[PDB]
Amino acid sequence: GKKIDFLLSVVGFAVDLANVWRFPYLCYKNGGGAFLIPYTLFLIIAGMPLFYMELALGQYNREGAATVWKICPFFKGVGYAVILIALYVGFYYNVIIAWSLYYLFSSFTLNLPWTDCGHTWNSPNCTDPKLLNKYKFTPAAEFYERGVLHLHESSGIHDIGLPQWQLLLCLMVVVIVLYFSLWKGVKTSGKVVWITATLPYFVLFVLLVHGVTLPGASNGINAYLHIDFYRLKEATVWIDAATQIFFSLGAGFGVLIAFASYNKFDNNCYRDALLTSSINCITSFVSGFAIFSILGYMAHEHKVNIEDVATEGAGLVFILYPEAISTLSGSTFWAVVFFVMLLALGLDSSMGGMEAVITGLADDFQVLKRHRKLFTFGVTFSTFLLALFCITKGGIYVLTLLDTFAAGTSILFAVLMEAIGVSWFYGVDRFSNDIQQMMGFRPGLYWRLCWKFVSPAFLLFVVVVSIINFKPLTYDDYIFPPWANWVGWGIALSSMVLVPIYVIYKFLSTQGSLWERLAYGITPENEHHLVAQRDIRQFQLQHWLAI
Ligand SMILES: NC[C@H](O)c1ccc(O)c(O)c1
Ligand SMILES: NC[C@H](O)c1ccc(O)c(O)c1
Repeated sequence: GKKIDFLLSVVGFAVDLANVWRFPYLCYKNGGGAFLIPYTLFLIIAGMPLFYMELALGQYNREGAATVWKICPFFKGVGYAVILIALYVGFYYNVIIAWSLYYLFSSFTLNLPWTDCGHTWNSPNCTDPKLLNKYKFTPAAEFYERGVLHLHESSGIHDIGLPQWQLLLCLMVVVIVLYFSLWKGVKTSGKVVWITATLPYFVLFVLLVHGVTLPGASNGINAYLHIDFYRLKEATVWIDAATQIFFSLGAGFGVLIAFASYNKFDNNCYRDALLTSSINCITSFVSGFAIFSILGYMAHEHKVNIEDVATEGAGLVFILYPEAISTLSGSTFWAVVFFVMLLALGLDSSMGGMEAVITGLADDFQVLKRHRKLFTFGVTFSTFLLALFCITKGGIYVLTLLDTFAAGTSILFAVLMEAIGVSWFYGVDRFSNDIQQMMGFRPGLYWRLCWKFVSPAFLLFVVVVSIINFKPLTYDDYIFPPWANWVGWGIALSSMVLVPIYVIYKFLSTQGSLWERLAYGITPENEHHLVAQRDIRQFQLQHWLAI
């Protein structure tokens, strides 16, 4: 039992709503293995060292996302940026959980609505492969687009309309559950691991097995394992892989630091990082395999090429998995089980992110920490309002805008600044010394290189590419107006610009000379007395030339 609980916790650390929802459609969008290659490369190189470093920071410093930067005061802005990114991701994750809850509620029937046309939400163009000899006219696609989102009542992001009442109710229920599971403390979140630890793996395994034995799975798998290098030479796949890695691992949102703040001082962070990375890789590959097999079956069914079977945007899982479920025996049971699993994963992810935000904003201000209930209610209410903003008829457009812009370049810049700060300024040698004090062994040379040189360089390259090589936002066959792209870049800057603003604020807040001000702002807050002694490591070339 003791071993089982430990393994379950370790695996649950890894599996997320991202790995189940976001990875499928991202892998579909960039072809397939052309995405896995850069996905695994970035996973190792950036994700593993960064995951380990965030865990180590959170475990050693015993502070939230924002306050942990007492080691280097200037990067409290980076802390606030990651908090804001967590806020936005919370908005649209809650919206997606509302989708899943509605879909589960609708799944409680003997005749699943995603089996054939002929319902009140069915357009005259609906085509049923069974009732008769594009992708917007398939049964499940029609249901998802019309009977849930009601997208047929919006012309674009400029005519979003008014909130859908069913999704509004479901989002309200999800938000209420979140608040009631977050209003007491971190303890109540530790008893939900079991449901999210076994159901996702069982569902992935059963879906893999069933999909492999499908009429059209062979072509899907062949396309999945076929790699296009001309796509690898475009940097869009690289951008997507990097953002997906930092979304699936949880790094860069302040979740890891906030979680590790409550971990024991003798926990083994390196082992956790290794196991989580391996599990993430295996689960992502299995999800890609199953998804491509299922959509190859769909292509063989609808008589369309694999390149246009389903939408490339958010909701590919909600359009695809029901199709596979309809082919199973006793499809109602599998549908309810799978959507319960999705609900559990989404609730766990939202709980983690909201707890990260709450801890980060509470460790900074003691008065907020003394009123956790009211603070949780306020944050949850703001999240509910801004998610309601995304429940409108054309809510998919706002959701896509947020998904593309809240994360991505913003998270890449935040993680790059975290790495540069920690390693270069705080001393990689000092960080390894803290690791040794905590766990009992200094990290290997590979970890030190990854933290100091390899990861910051790759992240800088990705950020520069993302800024220069940027394409206008689109959703399938709809092209967003330019002002939508302007608003997206404004959202990205709203969290990317918190670093220089805080840097200058701290510079103009402290008193003293220019050199004294820089020393005061670089030195850890608990070693400020050394500033008057003119003994600063950062002003000696040896500190910079330490590997
Ligand atoms: N945008 C890529 C497109 O959806 C696609 C998916 C899978 C493929 O095998 C392919 O050739 C193209
Ligand atoms: N992978 C999801 C990530 O852990 C996350 C960050 C911020 C959030 O508000 C959230 O719901 C999830």
